[PDB]
Amino acid sequence: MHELTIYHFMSDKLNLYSDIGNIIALRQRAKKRNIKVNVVEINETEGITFDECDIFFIGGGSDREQALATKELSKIKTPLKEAIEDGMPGLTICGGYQFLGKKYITPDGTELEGLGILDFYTESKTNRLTGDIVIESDTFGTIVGFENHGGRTYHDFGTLGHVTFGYGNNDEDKKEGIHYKNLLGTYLHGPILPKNYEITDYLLEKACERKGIPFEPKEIDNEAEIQAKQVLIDRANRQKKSR
Ligand SMILES: NC(=O)CC[C@H](N)C(=O)O
Repeated sequence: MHELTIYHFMSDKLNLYSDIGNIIALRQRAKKRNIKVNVVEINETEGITFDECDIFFIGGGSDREQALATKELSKIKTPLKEAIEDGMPGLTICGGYQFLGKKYITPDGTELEGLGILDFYTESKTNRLTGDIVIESDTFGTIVGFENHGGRTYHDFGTLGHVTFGYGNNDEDKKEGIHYKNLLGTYLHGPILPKNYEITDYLLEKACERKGIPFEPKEIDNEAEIQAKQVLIDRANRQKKSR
């Protein structure tokens, strides 16, 4: 009978690729381990600290929305960075992932400043990396979703895994997302992303380990999620190879 506190950043501003689905899923799977989740809605960051944070989330918005969210988050750049370097778990989606970096470059070459928490950048083209995506991850097992991004992200940090169907971060790497200490970032989004329950359980497991509370039962029924993932895996295995 225990509790975790979740920091939910800029939900009001980041509507294009909302992380709400993942927070709902986090709550569901935590409840199955007798853990109640306390969600803190943070849209203004002055005075924010991370001593009481167990997991954080940043979703994705339009370029305009993400810039605004980034400007507000920059007020707590140093505490957020220190939390991440300390091992704080978190999940970031699309723009929320991209703007952890130094910059985001539009197709016409306009440079938008990122938070600069990690040394990487993203450049966009008008033609997007689009389609079903299947990833084999040493940590997360099979990850499935849908990608649809003009952004090409270039970084040298950990990744969520090898892409066996689709593109991932960019046209060539066949790797998706970022995995930096316990911080996760991905171009995957929407209703399918939460079906990847191992991502959710990773965040919970790491937060429980850090806090010093049990995460039991570790194994629960995942039949529905496995079935949902398999629909996408089967479809990808039947399609043209993505070149
Ligand atoms: N899907 C997106 O990237 C935003 C909306 C989309 N570009 C459209 O034309 O409707």
